[PDB]
Order: sequence, then structure tokens, then C-alpha cells
Amino acid sequence: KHYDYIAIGGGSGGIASINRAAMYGQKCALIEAKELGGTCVNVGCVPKKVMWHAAQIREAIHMYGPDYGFDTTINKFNWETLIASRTAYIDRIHTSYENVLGKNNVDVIKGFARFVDAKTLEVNGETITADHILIATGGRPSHPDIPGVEYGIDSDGFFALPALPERVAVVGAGYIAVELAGVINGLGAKTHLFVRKHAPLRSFDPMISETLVEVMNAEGPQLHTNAIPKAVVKNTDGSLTLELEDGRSETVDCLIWAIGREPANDNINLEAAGVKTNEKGYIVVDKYQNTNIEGIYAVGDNTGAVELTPVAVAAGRRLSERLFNNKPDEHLDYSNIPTVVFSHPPIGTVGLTEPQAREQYGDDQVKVYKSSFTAMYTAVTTHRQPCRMKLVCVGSEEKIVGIHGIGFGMDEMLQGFAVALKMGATKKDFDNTVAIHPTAAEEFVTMR
Amino acid sequence: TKHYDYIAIGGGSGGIASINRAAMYGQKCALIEAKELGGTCVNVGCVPKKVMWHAAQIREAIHMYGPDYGFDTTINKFNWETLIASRTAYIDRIHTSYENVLGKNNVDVIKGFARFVDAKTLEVNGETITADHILIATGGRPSHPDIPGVEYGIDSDGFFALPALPERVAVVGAGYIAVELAGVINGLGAKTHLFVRKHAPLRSFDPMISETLVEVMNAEGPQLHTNAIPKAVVKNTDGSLTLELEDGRSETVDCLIWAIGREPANDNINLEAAGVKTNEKGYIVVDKYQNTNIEGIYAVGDNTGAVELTPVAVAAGRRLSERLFNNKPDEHLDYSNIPTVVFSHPPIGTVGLTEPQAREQYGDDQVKVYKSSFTAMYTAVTTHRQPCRMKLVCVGSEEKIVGIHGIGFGMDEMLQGFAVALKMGATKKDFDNTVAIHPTAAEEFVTMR
Ligand SMILES: Cc1cc2nc3c(=O)[nH]c(=O)nc-3n(C[C@H](O)[C@H](O)[C@H](O)COP(=O)(O)OP(=O)(O)OC[C@H]3O[C@@H](n4cnc5c(N)ncnc54)[C@H](O)[C@@H]3O)c2cc1C
Ligand SMILES: Cc1cc2nc3c(=O)[nH]c(=O)nc-3n(C[C@H](O)[C@H](O)[C@H](O)COP(=O)(O)OP(=O)(O)OC[C@H]3O[C@@H](n4cnc5c(N)ncnc54)[C@H](O)[C@@H]3O)c2cc1C
Repeated sequence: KHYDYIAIGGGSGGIASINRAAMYGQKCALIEAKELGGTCVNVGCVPKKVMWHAAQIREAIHMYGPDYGFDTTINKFNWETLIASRTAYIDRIHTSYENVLGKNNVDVIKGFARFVDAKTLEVNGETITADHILIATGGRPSHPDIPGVEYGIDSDGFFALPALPERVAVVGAGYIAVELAGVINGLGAKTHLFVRKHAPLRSFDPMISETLVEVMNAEGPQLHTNAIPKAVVKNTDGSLTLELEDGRSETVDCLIWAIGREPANDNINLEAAGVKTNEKGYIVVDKYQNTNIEGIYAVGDNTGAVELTPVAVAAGRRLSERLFNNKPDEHLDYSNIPTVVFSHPPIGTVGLTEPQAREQYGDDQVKVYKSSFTAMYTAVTTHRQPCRMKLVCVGSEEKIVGIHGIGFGMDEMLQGFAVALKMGATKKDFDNTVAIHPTAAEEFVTMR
Repeated sequence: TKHYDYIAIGGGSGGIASINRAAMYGQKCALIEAKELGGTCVNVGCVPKKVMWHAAQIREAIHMYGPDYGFDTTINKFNWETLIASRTAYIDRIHTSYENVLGKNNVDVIKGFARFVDAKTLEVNGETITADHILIATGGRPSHPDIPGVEYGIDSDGFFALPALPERVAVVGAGYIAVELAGVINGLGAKTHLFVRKHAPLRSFDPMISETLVEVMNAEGPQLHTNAIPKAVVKNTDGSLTLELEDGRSETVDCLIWAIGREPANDNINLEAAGVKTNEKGYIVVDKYQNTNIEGIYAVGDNTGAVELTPVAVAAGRRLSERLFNNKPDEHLDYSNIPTVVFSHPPIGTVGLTEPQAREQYGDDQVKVYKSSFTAMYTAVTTHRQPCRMKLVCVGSEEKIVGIHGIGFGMDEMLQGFAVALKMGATKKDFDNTVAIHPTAAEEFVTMR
């Protein structure tokens, strides 16, 4: 069959790009091998945040509730109820995506697509062709090459767990590892986080990784630094022992590898089409998401750009705007992208870390404002938690170039500040806005 | 007589903020406070109210949302004395923090009630003190209706003094304080009734907000009673109270809270002696710079009739001290586009014009509204789904944003940054060119179509 536009992959980039193209009168197909919504709906953003809210409830009950006067017994934590509630919600989201594609008159093809040539794809026996093809195949979890690697599960396997294990080891140091260790610790399992160097989230502003270690030392998970996995041994009683190169070992009931992800660009016969990948296997794209082959584009996690859904969505929509709505220079600016990590406590960051701003503008130019306070929710309890915020300003005008915070409230406060940063906010702009009291967010507009 | 450069009558939000900033530029200052430092906000307002909102959030997490997340829990005991002890200890720590700053600033704090002797002289505890600049920042107090049995009701000060949680509670009023208190008390488990005089609470807020709030109250409490005009309160034989309305409806509760309004506390300090003029409602009249009619006397905060919020008293007090003592002859607070959060169930955040106000001021042809409505993800997996509704109000070709309104989980922390953007003159394009953060409620404002 022939189409104007085909997107291979029904994840964040594929759905956003095909719906926007279909609005401009293009006849479109979307090929998806598994579930609509991709990694973020099914094994990513959405089920992760439900599990985070579940940890938050268990912490309100068990950790903070006693100092607020609530003596509570958790009679049972029914894991199947939570998974059944999470699954029904994701099923409702699937139905909504289908409804939107249908209204848009997009043909959804369920199957695994491979290139025959630059303009031709085979899917389920059938051959289809199009003048514009978007490869938005995402990625998948990496696994280390060590003895016993196969006794560990990865983030996909975490969402498929039948019960919460008693003792859990999470290996990795990026935001996924930190979020999963934070959620599993919050639900009551004995949780260990193993990072290779001295702290998780090493690329984040120092204030953020410092505070997170602080919190972890006070409330779990148990952090183990300088940990290089060497082997995993399955024990007679079925437990696992993770061996570190330095001789340390830990015996857990479940081990999750959360070391990194790799691109899923490999069994689709890119060779036929002549699309060039880079060393790491990412599809190489220019500013405009163009591959080396005229008429083939890539967006999302398979291009090696930052691995976030809003980025695959925004790049995918701007691409359909360029191709089909004659906006020849439309493209995503990949700077000043806001990130929230659903750690305990949450992290929000946009712009340059203080080290980056100093390297780029010089210490002479950089003024940093910082605030450290106890989160009001925790201030009346014996489990007080820090909240730390930093504004990084450059020049005499103190133009804001980085906003960073860790503490309750960071997840919802950051979006509006990211709009202000994108507009070119100076410290004066923030100070001239009246605070909202009592909130964590008013700290950014009353820094001195 | 002791003589000061600057004296503030009232140690609450505006008095403390103004005196500290004056003291920073070397002015010798006195602060007179008749009760506790921090004023209404610290002692019977912002701070204890938010601590009780958190306690209602924890009881809702245990009792309402937790079972659908798989937690089967028994609340063995809700110890109110423990909650009140934690709350009170926290406020005592804040009193100490204020004392520390004022002390480091060499401000003389006088505990007693001040009254004017003439335009430059105050008497406090039999002593006389004088100053070249006097700031009246006396705040306000709860109003009470003039009807039989009003004294069987308490007001919001009395709420923070409750010795226990009553089983049945009536809150009478329709503004943000009645709404917050009724949602907290309901969240804490009491049978709660909210009585409003017309069709909905928060009638001055954008219609989307009062509408959604009614929906939520009808689904999860408090019980809302509209067109309610209190006629009398009867104390019954058993101790309960029956509130009787003008149209003949009646309700028997164990506690009744008046949260109908607040009046200025400007009536017992002998303003006459100083020559200061107040308006019909008893507020002190000030200009753009917080000047009263008497040269050298100024007023800020709730006793001027401006918007009754702590950040506004603070910002106007600090800018007044900059204008007077740090050579900024034009410094003053812009009272437009002040953001507000209401800690209702769910919270509300608003800044700028409501859709009605924007249509009246700019005409229907100029106004473009964008709206979004969805289920809060926290509640979406439970049997107690709660709406989240958001609205951007835009004007002109450029779609300049003039109002941002929302009700739903997350509105309390997301609004500050969008208020900065609105203050910067943001258009809908500026929100649209910012990359979203997923999954949040706040990303809805940058992806509206
Ligand atoms: C545990 C976890 C948590 C995360 N949390 C967040 C978060 O909270 N916020 C956030 O912004 N980001 C989050 N992310 C990242 C986000 O999920 C990704 O960045 C986003 O999904 C990437 O979009 P995409 O379009 O590139 O690919 P994907 O969503 O991965 O989708 C690609 C689709 O291609 C399909 N497919 C692959 N090859 C073929 C083929 N040849 N034929 C047909 N179909 C094919 C796949 O089945 C898949 O559905 C998270 C990721 C993980 C793993
Ligand atoms: C229940 C409730 C909840 C609220 N919640 C919020 C909120 O969450 N956020 C928010 O921004 N605002 C909130 N407010 C509003 C806020 O509390 C007020 O706007 C703020 O306190 C006003 O500051 P002020 O300086 O004008 O007066 P106040 O804080 O009231 O202080 C005035 C002070 O003057 C003292 N005084 C009076 N007369 C004399 C005298 N002659 N001599 C000596 N001392 C005297 C009083 O004892 C008092 O301490 C709330 C108010 C209430 C009642």
C-alpha cells in the first residue's frame, strides 16, 4: 500500500509526529510491534509515577503520620490490588490513544517493520511504501556482561514483578536507578543502591547529588559507592549474591540492572536503506532530525538525544510542521530542557549546573543564590527532610541560566520557572513577583 | 521619652518585614506587639492552617486513597493533642527565629498595646515613645454576625484553640478561609457542613473554579448548603447547637465556626489624636506609597483594605523601608497580578483576570480562553477520581496571557513560576515553546490546544 508518512514505532515520538502530520491532510500509517504508547506508557513514566505515589502513601502512613497524631496499623499491603489498579489505568490510556489515531484517520499496523529499501517496508508479509518514513524505535535496557547477569531483572522486569521482594539491590547511578531504589525503599523492602563512583547523579548540580546522599543515609536506600559488579551467584536457597570487584558482596532476593539503555536500531535492516548509525548504534540525525537518506528521519531515544518523552514529542511535532506545513526551519532547540526526577525527595533542574556556568562564563561572572530549609510537611516530625534550591545567575544583570532544587514540591514547581528561564528571566524578574505563602516555590522569588 | 527613627505598631507580617529592612540601613527602631510575634499568619493563620491541611492529606491518604493502592490500614487512634503539640512547638521555633533576627538588627521589641497620644507620640504601658516615622500595621480580626446565639459560635482563632475535633461541624462563610477550614475538617473525619449565602463559595474566583469546587464537595464532602442566611443559633439541652436559617432550614452540630469576614483592628488606638483618616469600613486610607494623610505616619497590610495576604504585607512593608531609608523615592508595591493559592480540597491557584473580568475589560472579540480538564493522576487509579481543571485567559492577536487559573492536585506548588512568567508579559507562544515535564499536572499549561 502507499502512504505519505509512515512512523515506525508507536511510542512518544511516533504518535506525536504522525498525529500532527495527519492534521495537515497527510495519509499516515503507524507501525507498532507491541503496545501503543511505547516505553513511557507501558514500562516507563506512567507506571513509575503510580508506584511513586504508592511509596508516598506508605511513607505518609508509616513515617510521617505518627507525629501528626495518627497511630496506624498496615494490616496488609495487597500488591495485586495495586498492579490491577495500575494496569486498568494504562488500559484506559491505550483506548484513548487508539481513539485519537482513529479520529485522525491514521492506519495503525500491529507488527514488526523492517526496511526492504529506502522507501519500502515489510510488515507481517505485506510490503508498504511511503515518501517519508520516521524511525522512532526507542531503546531498551542494557545488561552487563558478567557471570550470572541473567539472574538479575531490568526495569521492564520490575514492572512485571509478582510480589515486592524482601531485599532488593538496584545497580546503576542515573535517574532510573535512583527512582526505582527510592520507590522500592519507600514501599518497605530492604533496598541497596550500588553506584560505580562516589554519588548517584554525578552530572547533576553538586548540591543535588550531595543532598540526595544525605537523605539516603538518613532514610534509605542503603547506598554503596565504588561498587563495580563482578558476578552474581544464585544460592541454593534461591537468593542471589552480588559480588563486587573489591570483595564486597550482598545477598538479596532480587537484583535490578539499571545501568543504561541502548538504541533499538538493530534488527530492522537499516543497511538496505543505507541509514548510518554511529559507534554506539544511534541513528545520526542533523538539527532537523534528517538521517543521511533523503526522506528518512529519526526522533527520540534511538537518536541518542536526551531520553525524555517531551523531547521525543516536541521533536516529532516540529518535524511534521517542517515537512507538511511548510515551516522549513522548524526544529527543537535541545537546550534548557527541564528535567524532574521522582526521587525521594524529587529533583527539578533546568539550565546549567554551577560548575558548567563557571566553566562557560568564568567565576567572575557567576553569582549563585542558595536556600536550604526543612520541608514544612516534615518540620513537625522526627523525620525532617532538607529542601535545597539554587539559582545560577551570570553578569551584572544576573541573567538566570540554571535553576536547581531538591525537596518536596520540586516536581510541580519547575514548569513555570522553565517558561521564565526560556523567556530570559533575570533575578530582578523573580524578585519582582509576589510570593505565594506558604509554599516551597516562593523560596525562588525571595532569595537574597 | 525615648526617641526612635522608626516605630511599627504591630509585630505581624508587615510590621516585622518593614522594621527589619529599616533596621538594615541603620535606623534605630522599635516594634510594639501586644500578643505574639508573627501576627495572624504565624499564630492563627498561614502556618497552623497549612500544618492542619497536611494532617487532612495524611488522613485522606490512609483512609480514602490508600485502600485502592493496596494498603489495608486501621487508624488505631488519632491523637489530636499530639498534632496540636507538634504544631505549637513549630510555631514557638518560628517565634525564636524572629526574635533572633530582630535582636541581631538591634530592634527594641516592646510587648504591650500602643495608642497614639499625638501625631508623633505613642504610649505603651504608661511609657511614652516618639519617632519621626510611625508605621501602623495592626491587621484585622474575625467578624461575627449580629444575630441571637452568635456567642455559641467560635471563629478561626477559636478553631486553632480547639481542644478536640468535634464530631459534627458547621462552617459559615463563602470565602477562602471558610473553604479551607471546611475542607480540612472534613478531611480529618468530622461530619462537616459549609453554609454559603448565595449559589456557590468563592463567587469572586473564575467560574470554572467555584464550579469544580461544588462538584468535588458534592462527591466527597463537606456538605454544601447554598442560599443560607443564619437567623439564630440555639444551644440545645444536650450541648449541641442548632443553626437556624432564615428560610427555615436548620442543622444541629457540635461546633459552629463563623468565617464570614474579617474587620480592621484600627479602632482602639486613638487615631483621632493623630489625625489619621479611615474610610467607611474602618480601614486606614493610604496612597500608592502607603502614606496616610499625616506626614510621617504610614500603614501596610490588612488594616488598609488591600488584599489580605502575608506576601503583600511583606512586600509593601520592605518597599516602604527602601523608599524611606534607602533613597528609592519611587519604590512601592504593584498590587496587580498578585498570585493566590487556596489550600482547599483540591488546591486552587489563580493569578490575573478571571474570564468574566477579561471579557468586560477587553470585549469578547479580543479574549481567547484555553481550558483543560483531566483526572489527577494520584486519584486516577482509585475509586475516588478527582478532576483537575485549568484555564489560560489570553487577549489580542498575540494572545497575551492575562489570567492563569487552576484547581487540582499540584496547583499549590506550580503557580509561582507561571506568575513570574505572567509578570514578564508571557504570550501563549512563550508557554508553547517551553518543553513539558512529564508526568506532571503543570505540563498541561504548556501543551494546551
Ligand atoms: C523506567 C523508565 C522511566 C521513565 N520515566 C520517564 C518520565 O517520568 N518522564 C520522561 O519524560 N521520560 C521518562 N522515561 C523516558 C521515556 O520513556 C522515553 O524517553 C520515551 O519513551 C522515548 O520515546 P520514543 O518515541 O523514542 O520511544 P519509545 O516510547 O520507547 O517507543 C518506540 C516504539 O517502537 C516500537 N518498535 C520498535 N521497533 C519496531 C519495529 N521495527 N517495528 C515496529 N514497532 C517497533 C516499540 O515497541 C515501541 O513501542 C522513562 C524511561 C524508563 C525506561
Ligand atoms: C485563618 C487564616 C489563614 C490565612 N492563610 C493565609 C495563607 O496561607 N497565606 C497568606 O498569604 N495569607 C494568609 N492569611 C492572611 C494573613 O494572615 C494576613 O494577610 C497577614 O497576617 C496580614 O499581616 P499584617 O501585618 O497586616 O497583620 P497581622 O499579621 O494580623 O499582624 C498585626 C499585629 O498587630 C498587633 N497589634 C494590633 N494592635 C496593636 C496595638 N495597638 N499595639 C500592639 N500590637 C498591636 C496584633 O496583635 C498582630 O500581631 C490568613 C489569615 C487567616 C485569618
